Amino acid sequence: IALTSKNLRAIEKVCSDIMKGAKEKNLNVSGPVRLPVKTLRITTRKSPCGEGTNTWDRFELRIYKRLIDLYSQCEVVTQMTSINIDPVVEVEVIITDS
Amino acid sequence: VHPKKYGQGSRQCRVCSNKHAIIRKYNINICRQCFRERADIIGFKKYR
Amino acid sequence: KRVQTFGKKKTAVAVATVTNGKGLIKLNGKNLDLVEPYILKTKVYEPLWLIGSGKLKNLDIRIRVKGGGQTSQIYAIRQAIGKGIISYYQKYVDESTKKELKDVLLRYDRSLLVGDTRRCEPKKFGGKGARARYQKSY
Amino acid sequence: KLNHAVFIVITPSAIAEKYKVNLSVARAVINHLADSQKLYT
Amino acid sequence: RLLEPVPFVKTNNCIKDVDADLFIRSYATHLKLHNKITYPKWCTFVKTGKGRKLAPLNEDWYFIRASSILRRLYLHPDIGVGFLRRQFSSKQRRGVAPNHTSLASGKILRSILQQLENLGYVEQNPKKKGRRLTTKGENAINNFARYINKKVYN
Amino acid sequence: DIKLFKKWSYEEINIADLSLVDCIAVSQKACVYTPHTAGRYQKKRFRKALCPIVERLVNSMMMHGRNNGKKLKAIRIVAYAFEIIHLMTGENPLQVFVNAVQKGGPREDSTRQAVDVSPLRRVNQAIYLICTGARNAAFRNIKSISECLAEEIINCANESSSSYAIKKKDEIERVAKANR
Amino acid sequence: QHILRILNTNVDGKEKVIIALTAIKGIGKRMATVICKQANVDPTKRAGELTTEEIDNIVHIMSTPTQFKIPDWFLNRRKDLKEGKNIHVIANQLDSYLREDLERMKKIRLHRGLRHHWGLRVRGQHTK
RNA sequence: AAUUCCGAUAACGAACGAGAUCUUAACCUGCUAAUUAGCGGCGAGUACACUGUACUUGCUGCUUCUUAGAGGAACAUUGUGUGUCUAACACAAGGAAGUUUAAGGCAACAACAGGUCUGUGAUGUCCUUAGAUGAACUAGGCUGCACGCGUGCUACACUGAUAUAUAUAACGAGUAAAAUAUGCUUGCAUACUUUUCCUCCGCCGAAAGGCGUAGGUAAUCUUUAUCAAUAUAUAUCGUGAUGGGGAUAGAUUAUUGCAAUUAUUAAUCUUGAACGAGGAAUGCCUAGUAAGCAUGAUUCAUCAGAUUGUGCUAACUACGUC
Repeated sequence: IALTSKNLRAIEKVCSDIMKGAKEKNLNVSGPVRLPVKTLRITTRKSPCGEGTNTWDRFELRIYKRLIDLYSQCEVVTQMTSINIDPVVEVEVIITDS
Repeated sequence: VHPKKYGQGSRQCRVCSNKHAIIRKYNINICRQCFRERADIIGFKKYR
Repeated sequence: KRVQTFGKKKTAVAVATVTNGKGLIKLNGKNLDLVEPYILKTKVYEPLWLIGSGKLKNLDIRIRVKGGGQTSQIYAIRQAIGKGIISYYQKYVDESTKKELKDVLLRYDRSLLVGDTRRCEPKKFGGKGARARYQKSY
Repeated sequence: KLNHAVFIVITPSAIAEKYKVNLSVARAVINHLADSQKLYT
Repeated sequence: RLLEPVPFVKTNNCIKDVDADLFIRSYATHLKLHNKITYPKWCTFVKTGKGRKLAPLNEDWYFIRASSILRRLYLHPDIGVGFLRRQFSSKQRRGVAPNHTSLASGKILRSILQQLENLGYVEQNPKKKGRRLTTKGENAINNFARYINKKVYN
Repeated sequence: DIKLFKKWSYEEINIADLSLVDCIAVSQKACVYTPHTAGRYQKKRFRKALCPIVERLVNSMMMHGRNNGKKLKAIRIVAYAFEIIHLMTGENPLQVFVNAVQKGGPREDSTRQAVDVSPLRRVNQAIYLICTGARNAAFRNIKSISECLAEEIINCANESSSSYAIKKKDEIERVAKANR
Repeated sequence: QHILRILNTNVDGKEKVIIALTAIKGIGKRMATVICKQANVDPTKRAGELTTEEIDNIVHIMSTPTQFKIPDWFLNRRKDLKEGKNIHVIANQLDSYLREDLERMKKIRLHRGLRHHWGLRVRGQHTK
């Protein structure tokens, strides 16, 4: 499965739980693939109006993507994943024969 | 009526209906002052 | 056999591959001289002149340079050759000989061994520069 | 103001100084004599 | 000048083993001498790109452009016209307004590419998307590169 | 063994006011084949001493408005300037530079009563005076910069009124002597 | 030899021929350069080595240059809106035509003509 | 650096602030990991040598480098000086790093009748409400100009312009309207296609630009082992308001839009002003900074000389004083 989130710690918890879950059952996972972090950055003027000094603040929305390819029956791995997630982690299907 | 589907009068803030100061980056469609009230719960946190 | 290492000055990175060979040195697909500025050319030849021509005659060297501008690449290459020669002698040739070689390079300059870590100070609002400001007036 | 013309150290300035010539004409003299800046003969 | 003492072993087996300019000038001169590729006549009245904002003012430039393009093709084996336009781009003083780089004129580029292709030097394919270098050209470029390397060296 | 541009030997010097030799510091670990070494020179006050005297000359020469950051052209101009020096007069250029610094620096100056000039400062001032003299000469003036820089170095090495640097030093030294 | 005066002054003569040619009209330089190549007076020489025949050829090329290979788009003073169609019209005749066009504008009337008659720039400088 | 500590001390004890915390950037784990990243392994050619090197299609251990998780690493460590020799500083060494490693972010108490009701369906009162200060449509105008003041841009040339060549960057950013057929009559109405964002690529176009297509909802395609300009090299001028300077104007064909005239923007030819380094004054700045050079993003139907990011080219001068 492919895991996309805006909570690092939540993704990490999901990563460990599916890793343990799979390793019981001898399943073939290709070790946690961490994708380059994308940040959505917004550069915002402070003050709703002009007056006072020009003062800016720089906002960052950092999104985490992580990837695991897996060879098994879908249903058990998705069921293990789906119940174990917190909803802040968005789960997407990926599957292989080897 | 005679609206246009382009240019300044075509669009307005999703929250407050101001025509000015709208963030269309990432298709947010919110004015920046309104955006400051919402900026933590949306996820656009400050850091550096 | 083969060792691989790097050099890093500013945003440049230069990977050095030091293999068993004959004294052939390339930079991407292209021979070592073909890097352009004559002044900075001498800087990249500099480790060869500190170590004489015999040591490279047993070894072929391949280099891959990515990123950074002109000055940055030259230093990264110079650094990578340094790091390459010394690391190869630690895995393959002899630690005492390597220590002697390292001493020669260190005695000349530490910049060859370890890159300068200077990098940009971010731009901050209120002026075009990193610290520089718009002109104030009364 | 120019007062240098067509007819009668190998730097262009030296030639211009010695013979009172414009620098393109100084260059022309250099080329004739021999038979941006770079190594000398 | 061109020769200097060397502290490592040169290979002389490819265009990648010889400096761009000497190879380019000689190949351009050879190409014009042979007369394989035309001037063509209309090409003298136009500029290389808008960053020039002037006549090209150097006579033999078309052969040079072809020569550089051919070298770029060995360097990067799959490219199209846009790559050339971007390559030969330079800065344009916009008068009072700031500089920007501005792309090279695409007809002259398109014509050179087409003439080379007609003469078996370069090849439009779907297996690799744009123009690549092709076999008569590859052999010729390699051999001419050797011929020059030896002739220059000693 | 090592040589500047493969051209200039750098194994020989004169002793100057003794202070200046210690400051300029031409010695094996300060030797390099070419100008352009960008090591940390603003670490502490004294650190400028360890910065090679040729390196210092190139950095100073590069300085002024439109010409800033164009360091390789400035280096090219010094290399050509030494080559010009070698032909124009009978000495090794490295030696000619040592002579120019030994003559060139002003030794006394006034802020409020003249006071003595520190030797590191004296070296910097001399390098600045030589380069500023070259710049004053260069602008709109037909003769090329490599030659103009070469003329300042030889004239300063000689000691002459055909050097700005000596003239400026004379001006500084006289005002200080007069004031005090 | 040197120090020539043609239709207008051209005293250039230690100076290169092409820049000497610019000194009339075609100070935009491309027009002068194409005319020089088409005339086939050679750019290499100084202007004191011009032949009189070569100068006459330049006048011949300059006169209606559609008939050589010089492109129609490249040519100045094109459509010149009328029943006819025109070419670049040179020197005092060019000034006379420009003056003529301004005279026509004053009679015609629209804002650019009116601003021009008044003494005020075409696009505005923002005089505030 | 600091009502930071020490020390003295009719106070002792506290608390907030500050440090600290947090985000980057700086170095090491031959541990943690391999996809849409690399590296090899290995088939296969094309090219040259010569008992390998360069270049392309097909299959597929390694993880140094690409990425990113966890974790380590500096505390002034050691040595030497100065210091009530107390808090501590100074120098040298070691060290990836020694100004709390560099940069940010965060912002006490109490204020200012500072700014904002032209951001808000946050909002009082007062005004107004069909010859409206609501909603809405057409023009005009915010840019006009004897003239005064700001911030920027572009210059005054030869360490340069002009023209060819060569090298090489980082952050990024990207999807109820269009078009074909039918019914009525090119107008209107309905269906169907697949339409609006990035454009590779192939053709056509001097150029702008066009047409045809292809992949991309993105570490995958635009595009990145290379997208910039200053670089640098070779030529051409040759110091002369000059080929510097590009204001100004004149003529064009394009492109966006319902609408381009007060020239939206674009190219093309022609047109060739002031300006010779700036008075009195006054601004910014201490190391990858200053300066110079670009460029991404924001607005955007169309419009960067703006702002905000990001890099490359890498100086001067200290390293202090009231």
